[PDB]
Amino acid sequence: QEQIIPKPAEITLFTGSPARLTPDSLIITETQDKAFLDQAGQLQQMLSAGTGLPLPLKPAGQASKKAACIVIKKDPALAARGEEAYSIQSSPSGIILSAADARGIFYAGQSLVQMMPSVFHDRTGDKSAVRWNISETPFRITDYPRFSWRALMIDEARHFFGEKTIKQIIDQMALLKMNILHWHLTDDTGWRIEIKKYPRLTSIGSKRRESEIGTWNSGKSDGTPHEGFYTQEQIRDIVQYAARRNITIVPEIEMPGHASAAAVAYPFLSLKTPGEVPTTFIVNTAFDPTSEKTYAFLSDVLDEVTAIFPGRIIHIGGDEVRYDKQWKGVPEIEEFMKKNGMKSYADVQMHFTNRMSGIIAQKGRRMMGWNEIYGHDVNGDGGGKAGAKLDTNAVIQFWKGNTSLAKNAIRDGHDVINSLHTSTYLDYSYGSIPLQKAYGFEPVFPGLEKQYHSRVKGLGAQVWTEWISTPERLHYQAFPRACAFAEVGWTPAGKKDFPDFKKRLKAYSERMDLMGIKFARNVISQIDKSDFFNTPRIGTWTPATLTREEHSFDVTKLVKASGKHTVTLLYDKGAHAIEIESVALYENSREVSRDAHAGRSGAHKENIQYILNAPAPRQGATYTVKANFKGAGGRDSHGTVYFETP
Ligand SMILES: C[As](C)(=O)[O-]
Repeated sequence: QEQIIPKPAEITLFTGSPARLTPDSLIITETQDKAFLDQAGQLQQMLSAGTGLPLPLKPAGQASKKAACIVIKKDPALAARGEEAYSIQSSPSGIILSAADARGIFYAGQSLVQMMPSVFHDRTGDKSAVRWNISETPFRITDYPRFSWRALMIDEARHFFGEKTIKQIIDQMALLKMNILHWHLTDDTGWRIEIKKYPRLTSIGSKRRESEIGTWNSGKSDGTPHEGFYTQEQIRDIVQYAARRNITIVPEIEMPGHASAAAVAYPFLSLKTPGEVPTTFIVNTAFDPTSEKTYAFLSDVLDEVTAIFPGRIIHIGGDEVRYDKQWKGVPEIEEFMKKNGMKSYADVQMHFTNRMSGIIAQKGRRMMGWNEIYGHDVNGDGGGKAGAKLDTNAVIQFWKGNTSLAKNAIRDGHDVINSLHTSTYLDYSYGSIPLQKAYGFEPVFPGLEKQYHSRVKGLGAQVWTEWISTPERLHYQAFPRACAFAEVGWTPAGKKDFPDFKKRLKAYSERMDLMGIKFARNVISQIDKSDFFNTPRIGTWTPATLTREEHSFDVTKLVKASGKHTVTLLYDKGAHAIEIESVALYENSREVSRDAHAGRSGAHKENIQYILNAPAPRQGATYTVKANFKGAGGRDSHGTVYFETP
């Protein structure tokens, strides 16, 4: 009966009273595995800070009959479900958290939090009277992620936010069980990682004079300098902070496009280096792919990135190389292509990509990039198609194009993360990508044969920050759609349930409030038409039926037990809404229940749901829903009447 996001894989509920943590509760580890013992450490720290309860770490053994304890077990039975899987068994006897790997224990604790009162997150107030119940009944949860790659990307190149903000984001990701922080740290307007060998990357590339505002080509600027970067010490700190919360950081060093800041720092890197770090978001500089100094410089940068980022994957971008504006007609390019037998500029980038792929593999890492690296024309910049094949080991993040191109790459052996930008770009508005569209996202590309599904490792949702300058606006854009993507990445496809997710989002938004996340507040539509796809329809209204105020719909077959039934009068189309006065339930020819409140069902839906109390059914009787409504200012109105049971 709890509201964890993401919805877990398997839950079984039992009757009775729930487990409750009290001042007498203990945290007991029935294993001496150091990784499990560590998770007990921060679980204790985290739980006690939130609840105010002592929760002492006590030796494997005697718990008190006075209070349920938390018992941590290492159980290999969930090994086949992967290193993030866990189990929870909760009753007044005890709260058992089990996992094959220590990482599952951390996720078990995040689930535990979401089954307790949201006041847990409150930084103030007296909590000594809170009842720290674990949900409302005993239960057993077995949980594991559907996808191994559940990523959130934060663009700090366009606007820098810094350590405090990124850790607040990491906190949200952890609570939602998202496990990849994709860190977009370089681009045309900013370079945010200090490189010791090349100090100008930050001394120059991390500064710009002003920022375009509003939108692309707005003609508006803020006239305010913007600067900032991370030191290697700060990165090491954030890496550890995120890793303790089950998150691997994937750094992105943009190349060969999106490279203005790097070029202004060291102008030999580009054949068309700008005069200063761009102040608008429409300048896209490309590295020089024909020069040896380019690859040597980039390899040096990746050495220092390798040293401070432990993750196996290094993202090198590759998107949106403006071939026609950067390389076409340049003598270095044209001679290099003739010298190498290349017929198109996509051959140039493919040569760059495959050389960067080997440089990355020699450092013990694996490259990832946006799907332009696959070598097909994605943006229509005169690039053509690449004749040589992309390195099979390269990971592709698919953001743009017909998904048959993604499936081609998969069938060529590539692992693929689905980031189709018409669903996953959180910088877009809520009209462009509604909450419902984020939740409806399916990372497995349609029409991909089952034998290839294991190549789809997961998804990533992107917070690009051209138009985001404060943490509060970052939250407005990222949340709550990031909550939907967390569920897409974790919950089994067959357990997804958008109306249930919307209800759960209400409690989760209390946590976001107490945690300081300024999420968008009027974006959850209380009623979406798709919510009723599997709900009995008992009638319609048309212009013809709007000649009368009273309307009767048979529900005799649907009244099978006592209890509440919700009637929804849901506008479909037409110039006019209906105005609803009351809805009633009749047994035979006599009223047995009425909900009289004013409703209006049109483009806007105001109180269109009516609750009827059915008696235990009388055998042999009929039941009829009678609804009083009329056209609002006219009779051009079409709608559907739905009848829901408990
Ligand atoms: C053009 As973009 C994906 O860097 O906002």
